[PDB]
Amino acid sequence: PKQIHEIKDFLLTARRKDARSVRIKRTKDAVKFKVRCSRYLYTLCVHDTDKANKLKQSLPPGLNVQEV
Amino acid sequence: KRTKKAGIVGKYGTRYGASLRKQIKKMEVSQHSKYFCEFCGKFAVKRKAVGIWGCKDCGKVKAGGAYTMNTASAVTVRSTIRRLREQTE
Amino acid sequence: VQRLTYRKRHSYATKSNQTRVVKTPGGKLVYQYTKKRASGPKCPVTGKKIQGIPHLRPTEYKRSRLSRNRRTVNRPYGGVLSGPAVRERIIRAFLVEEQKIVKKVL
Amino acid sequence: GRVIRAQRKGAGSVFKSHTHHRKGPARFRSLDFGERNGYLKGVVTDVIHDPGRGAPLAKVTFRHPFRYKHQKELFVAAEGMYTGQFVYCGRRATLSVGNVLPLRSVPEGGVICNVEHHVGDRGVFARASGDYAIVISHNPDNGTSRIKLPSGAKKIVPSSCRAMIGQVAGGGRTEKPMLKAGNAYHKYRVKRNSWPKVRGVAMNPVEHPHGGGNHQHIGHASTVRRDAPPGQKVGLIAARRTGRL
Amino acid sequence: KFLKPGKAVILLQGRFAGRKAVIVRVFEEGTRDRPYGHCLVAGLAKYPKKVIRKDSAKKTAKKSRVKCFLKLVNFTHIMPTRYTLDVDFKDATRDKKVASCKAAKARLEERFKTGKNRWFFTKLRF
RNA sequence: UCCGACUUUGUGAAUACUUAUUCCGUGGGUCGGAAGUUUUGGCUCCAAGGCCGGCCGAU
RNA sequence: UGGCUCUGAGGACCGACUCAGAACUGGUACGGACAAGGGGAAUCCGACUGUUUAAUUAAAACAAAGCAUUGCGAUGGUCCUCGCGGAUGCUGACGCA
RNA sequence: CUAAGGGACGGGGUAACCCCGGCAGAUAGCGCACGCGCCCCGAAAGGGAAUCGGGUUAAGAUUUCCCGAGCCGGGAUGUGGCGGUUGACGGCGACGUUAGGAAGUCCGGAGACGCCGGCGGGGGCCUCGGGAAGAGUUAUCUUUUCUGCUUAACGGCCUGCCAACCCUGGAAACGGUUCAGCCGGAGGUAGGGUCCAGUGGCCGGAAGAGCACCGGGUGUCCGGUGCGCCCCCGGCGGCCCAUGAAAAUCCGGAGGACCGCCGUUCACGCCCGGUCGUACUCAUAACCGCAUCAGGUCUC
Ligand SMILES: [K+]
Ligand SMILES: [K+]
Ligand SMILES: [K+]
Ligand SMILES: [K+]
Ligand SMILES: [K+]
Ligand SMILES: [K+]
Ligand SMILES: [K+]
Ligand SMILES: [K+]
Ligand SMILES: [K+]
Ligand SMILES: [K+]
Ligand SMILES: [K+]
Ligand SMILES: [Mg+2]
Ligand SMILES: [Mg+2]
Ligand SMILES: [Mg+2]
Ligand SMILES: [Mg+2]
Ligand SMILES: [Mg+2]
Ligand SMILES: [Mg+2]
Ligand SMILES: [Mg+2]
Ligand SMILES: [Mg+2]
Ligand SMILES: [Mg+2]
Ligand SMILES: [Mg+2]
Ligand SMILES: [Mg+2]
Ligand SMILES: [Mg+2]
Ligand SMILES: [Mg+2]
Ligand SMILES: [Mg+2]
Ligand SMILES: [Mg+2]
Ligand SMILES: [Mg+2]
Ligand SMILES: [Mg+2]
Ligand SMILES: [Mg+2]
Ligand SMILES: [Mg+2]
Ligand SMILES: [Mg+2]
Ligand SMILES: [Mg+2]
Repeated sequence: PKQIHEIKDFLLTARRKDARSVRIKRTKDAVKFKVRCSRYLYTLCVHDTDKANKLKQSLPPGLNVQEV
Repeated sequence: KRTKKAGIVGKYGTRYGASLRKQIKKMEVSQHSKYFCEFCGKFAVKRKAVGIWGCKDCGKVKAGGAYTMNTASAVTVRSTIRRLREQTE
Repeated sequence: VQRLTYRKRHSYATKSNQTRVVKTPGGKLVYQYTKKRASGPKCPVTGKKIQGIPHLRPTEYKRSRLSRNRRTVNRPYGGVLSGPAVRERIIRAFLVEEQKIVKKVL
Repeated sequence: GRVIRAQRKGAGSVFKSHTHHRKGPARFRSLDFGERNGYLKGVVTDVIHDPGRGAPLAKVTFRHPFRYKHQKELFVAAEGMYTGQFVYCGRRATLSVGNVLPLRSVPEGGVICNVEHHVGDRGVFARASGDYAIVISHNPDNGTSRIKLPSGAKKIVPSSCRAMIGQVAGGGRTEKPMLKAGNAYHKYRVKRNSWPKVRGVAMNPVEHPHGGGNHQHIGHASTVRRDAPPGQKVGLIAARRTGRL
Repeated sequence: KFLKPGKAVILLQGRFAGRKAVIVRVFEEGTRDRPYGHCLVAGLAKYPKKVIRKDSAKKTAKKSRVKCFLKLVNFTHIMPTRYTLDVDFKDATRDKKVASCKAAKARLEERFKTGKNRWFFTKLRF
């Protein structure tokens, strides 16, 4: 497993062809976005409520999205 | 202190006879002594094995006597070899 | 106090069977098998450690398993000779070569 | 009777030498053109211990005369040799301790070790620690040389035989009392299966000619013919005299 | 007094250890950034290769090429030689540095073709 | 196991020879005759060059 | 030599054990179970540590360090093998037997 | 894979069975015509490609099944990046950065090593306290007694022990320093740095798991201490007429023949992974002692 820091790098990874699904995990602190790729699971931590929503709406329409 | 005559040989206790302990004393002392290194100029040469004498700091290793760095005949042989070499010329 | 068992069929405390105790998220203690301590690269003329390279088992240095910066040092005789050894060889190579010319002239 | 212990050693079953941790044969480099006509320089890289051998060995590296290769040698170290020292082998090598020379190049009185008996033997004489041979005289007609061996015997050798200058390192080893059966046990543990010796008088007659009796006694002369069969040849063999003079 | 511009040295440490270089400027006392004495040198990162008659014309043009590096070196990391190479160099950014390297490459390639300074272009063997 | 005879066992001078036989060494790497590298614990190979694939360099 | 109530000393950037001292007190009991040398004066033998007759002998027997003697310079000594060959020997008298 | 060792082609011996492996015999082949050229077997305790946590059965899995998360080896193939001063930059330097030519030939290291004694470090365990959850005792006392309060391989960043190394500088009125040592003009003390290892810290994995409670919900927290015990590591000292394996395998280096739209040990991406063992006992009843035998039988 690997962590992603900036939002844009998560955007390109979720747009990868080998990306299969995105899991959204809600914690009491932040919101974790996990995209399952071929070799690694990439996790990005969003500490902002609206940035989580903007990320949710701006995801690629072709990728599956799951709520955890 | 701690002993009047035994010295290093007191590790053997009362065993083996007084004459044998006195015999081994000189070689026990000499083989555990620190010798002068002609290459670097320090008293850092220690016996690594019988005949092998290595300096701690400069790292030179030298073939010498069994229980002393230079045997008496080694000095005599070197002088004979040196005199033969010069007189050969 | 949660005594432990070996996890494979090796029953003898050999150097290749060394274990460590770890706590799992299951709240218990299990054995994990470790790797034997390995020397790193060594210098042949000084005997000292070669700086800049990790101490691994020989097959952990394999190219597919280790990055190139970790494997090498950027200097002639990089992972083979230390810096002091390389300096001495350069100076010896040049100074003896000058003596060869002086022998030729004289 | 049964086969005596002296006979059983020739089968070499449990009496073979212990050589598992030995560093290799110690001997000169094979005689070649460069040594026969000039000199060749090698450098001493290590002075090491050989199990079962009192004398230290010297690791020496040469450059191969015609191949692009290193040539690593290992012979008995003369006293005074050291790591990083240049040694020279051959007809034109200087008379210095640690150098290997033909006997023709060593004047009368020189101290030598690892002396060849045949030209190209790589060293046969005076190899144990602290031992050496002395050059006595030279014969230019026959091309032979006279040397004195450590046992005192004179020997005639070809003048082309090679020897190292100096005496063998590690001398004085046997002046130290062993003091313990255990020290003797460790000495012979790396040599052979020979150390704890049982006296023949302490045996039964089936096992030894000295065995038996209601007292421990040989019962016949311990001096024995040179031509006695094995099993019979025990005690003092072909002795010209006995006792302490 | 033998560490002057135009004098040839040998680098003893670093990435360019064992390479031959020429001094360009000497800061004998040292700057404020570098208290120790040091000099700017121009050295050979890649020596011109062995050029022989049997070779074809295109190939010998490729073997005559050199690469040059610029480096500030402590005096203690330099082996000063007795040789001298003068090519009138008289010398910050990653673009100014590489451009200045290319100028010295042209001058040093031209000196090598002249046939002089055979020691300077013939590597060291250790 | 020592010792003698025969066999292996030949050749030529008034004891010599060498090819049988025997032993030793080498990755069978400079043998016979003639002609004309001591340096400091560094590197050293697959020829530069010259002259007509060829010769010298490397008798 | 117990119990109890204290006292002093020894530190780090609030702490841990140890060691000394005192008073009081019990049917003189206190290393309260457990755990845990009997000592001395001599004679014989073997120096000592080690070893041994598995299943009647552990010893004064064997070994041992030390001392001494013998053979042997490799075309050798000692020994094995029907034979060819082999052990010592990756050895060379400060060595092997 | 090799160890002690065993077998064995040719050759030698032998009536044959069979006994001999260094006695050297055109050695039976390897790279790119050209070049080079000094058999096998033998260890489920030696060496060694790569896995973790949680769950699951009447019986398995102390790593094989399920869930999730990785890794190794091999093979094809792109997309992006990287280099052309043809074969990258930075640093005085130790050295750093995911990339960043190359053939025959040659060189080094790791693998890779004894016993004993202190000292230091890390992990686990034990132990003292605080908080919260539940349980025990409760004539009296007891802010009390008990239980639990967890965090894997793998990846990134930080840290950086004890040694080792680098730069400046130049020491007697000698200093630095360990439990012990010991160290210094062959450059100390000091100042500033590089590297090394970790079973160290934080984040990802990962709370969604597991556990404990209450009926879906709550919680899974904060400290202290040590000649403590077990394992591992580090670094010194001692000892030897004792000096305490080898090979497979892997990495690095010297050289630079040869070569340009071709190179690329980089990232991401695609495919594949054979055979045999695996239950159970391991002992006062699963083994041997004629037995369900007070014996014997190697370990954590
Ligand atoms: K590195
Ligand atoms: K018999
Ligand atoms: K024995
Ligand atoms: K005896
Ligand atoms: K008798
Ligand atoms: K023999
Ligand atoms: K195995
Ligand atoms: K081992
Ligand atoms: K692992
Ligand atoms: K199983
Ligand atoms: K039983
Ligand atoms: Mg008897
Ligand atoms: Mg008899
Ligand atoms: Mg009496
Ligand atoms: Mg006794
Ligand atoms: Mg006893
Ligand atoms: Mg017994
Ligand atoms: Mg009995
Ligand atoms: Mg009895
Ligand atoms: Mg006596
Ligand atoms: Mg094999
Ligand atoms: Mg073998
Ligand atoms: Mg046969
Ligand atoms: Mg096998
Ligand atoms: Mg194993
Ligand atoms: Mg089971
Ligand atoms: Mg001790
Ligand atoms: Mg400092
Ligand atoms: Mg986490
Ligand atoms: Mg939960
Ligand atoms: Mg234990
Ligand atoms: Mg290179």
